Amino acid sequence: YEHTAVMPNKVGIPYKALVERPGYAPVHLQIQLVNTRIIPSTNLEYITCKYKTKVPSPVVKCCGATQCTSKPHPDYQCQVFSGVYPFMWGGAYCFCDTENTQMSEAYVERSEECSIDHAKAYKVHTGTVQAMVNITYGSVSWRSADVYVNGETPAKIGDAKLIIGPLSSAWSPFDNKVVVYGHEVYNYDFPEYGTGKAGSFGDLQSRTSTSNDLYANTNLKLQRPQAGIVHTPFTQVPSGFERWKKDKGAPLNDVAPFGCSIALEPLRAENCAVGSIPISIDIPDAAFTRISETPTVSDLECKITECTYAFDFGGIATVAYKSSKAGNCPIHSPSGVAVIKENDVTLAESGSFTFHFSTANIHPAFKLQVCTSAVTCKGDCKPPKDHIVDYPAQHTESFTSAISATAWSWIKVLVGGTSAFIVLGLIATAVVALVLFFHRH
Amino acid sequence: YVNGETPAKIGDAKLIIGPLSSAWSPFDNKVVVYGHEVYNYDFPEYGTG
Amino acid sequence: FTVTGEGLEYTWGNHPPKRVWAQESGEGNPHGWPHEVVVYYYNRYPLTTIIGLCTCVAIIMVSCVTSVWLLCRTRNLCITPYKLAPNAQVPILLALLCCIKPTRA
Repeated sequence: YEHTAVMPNKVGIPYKALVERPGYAPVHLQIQLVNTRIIPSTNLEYITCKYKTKVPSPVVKCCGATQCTSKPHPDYQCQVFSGVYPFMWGGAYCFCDTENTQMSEAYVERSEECSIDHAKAYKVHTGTVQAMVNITYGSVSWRSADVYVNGETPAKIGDAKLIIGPLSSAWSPFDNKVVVYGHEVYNYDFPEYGTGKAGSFGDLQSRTSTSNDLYANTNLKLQRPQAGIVHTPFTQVPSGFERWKKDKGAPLNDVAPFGCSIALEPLRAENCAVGSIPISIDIPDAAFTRISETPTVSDLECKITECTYAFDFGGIATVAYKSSKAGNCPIHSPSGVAVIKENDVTLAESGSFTFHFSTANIHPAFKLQVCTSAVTCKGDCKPPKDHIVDYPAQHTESFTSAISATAWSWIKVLVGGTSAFIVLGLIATAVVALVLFFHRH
Repeated sequence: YVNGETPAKIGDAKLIIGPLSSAWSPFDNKVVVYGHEVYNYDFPEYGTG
Repeated sequence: FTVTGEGLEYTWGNHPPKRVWAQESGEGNPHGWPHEVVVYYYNRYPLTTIIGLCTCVAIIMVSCVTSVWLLCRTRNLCITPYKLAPNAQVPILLALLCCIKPTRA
């Protein structure tokens, strides 16, 4: 048998339903989610890290000139200094006074730390959504396996067959371009591998962590070695990646709405709460017993003992019944006024049973069906003492969940009396018109 | 690279090829690649057949 | 930090995150006098019950000045076919019941 419905996109809140095969006893059904992961499709563009500029040994011609060509290196620099006359240990290095030449070339490359901490640049696209469901039905225990949230694919669990419907919202916390540095994820824009302004984010752009070609502009410039000392000095702007790690705001796993915890190894967005998920479950035909082998109850009267507003199961009710035989049959409230803590009861011949429920109304007007027989329950509820709890609400608050009986009496008085005060006015002009018409003849 | 940002050095010049005026692509959302020819085909999506 | 019924989470230092939700306690009492009813709904809704309070007195003011533009017009048609000719005997139903001005002469 196939049962279709719509479940909401909440994780810890179970969905309870009562399937009704004709000619057979009803079977309780319980679907619960564990995970909900949105997995966008990403492709790496470039990584970035702190640079490390190496300087080769300069050549010191004693008297002459040595020019350099152009080398295929990122941010390569050449500048020839004339007339240096350097000193080393053990006397002066050169002889030809006031006519000398120093090479002093410099070159920018990736640091050794770039294999460990590096920000990875991605663009995302819409990909797969998958979840993890928990299923029980009848007398079968809990079974769980991860499904795919597309209408087309079925995933069997136990002996059933579940088709989790598509999500009704295409919302995703990720932007078009993201930066994944270390543990956290940032919503950011890139200089698109061509540009980089030497001090913000893209002063070193490498397409792969082991790539050979490298882009780097760090405003490298060489300076004159002074006072006859053999060294190659240079001034350049500091690293933009080192600056970005100071001046970055909050990561996406602290800003994302709906409580989406962001994971990393497939770059997921776990456990969001938006929209609703349709369902369809193929219950096996061997789980349905014949209706004649079940108790038939009658003369049900339900009185709600104590009720309250609270997020947990704060309502207690008792049902007095009378049954033909002793057995088990599930209970379920089809309305949204209350949810039921219990799933089934053990019956006898003309006894009683009690159950726990949670609601948001002052006056609950729900009904529940036990042993394919229904009974209505009414009552009153009290405000709870607790101000803040640490668990989500089991129920769903509606638009008219706050209006009491006394507040609706003032709604009807303020509407009924003032509308009828115009009806008295409108019937007054239709009477004196009739009186003045009868004065005409 | 055809985007208005990345520059390329062709000899001693520097060319920045701008973005295309149309975002038209011949491929559909789902394609099938058999041999050396592509097809604009839909999918049974791994659960159906 | 203001916590609503949707929830709020906070991380302090290197501690794991903690989530808290706000219940619907309130301060007032809905089953009582009209000053007690409004106070309870003002704390629960501080954004909707100040509009519906102004709307309900806007409709009442409109409906009151609509009716007295029609009750006084009707009473102005009681007097104009009787006060013109004072010799006509005014019936006893129109003196007090149907319209307010009583008999004389």
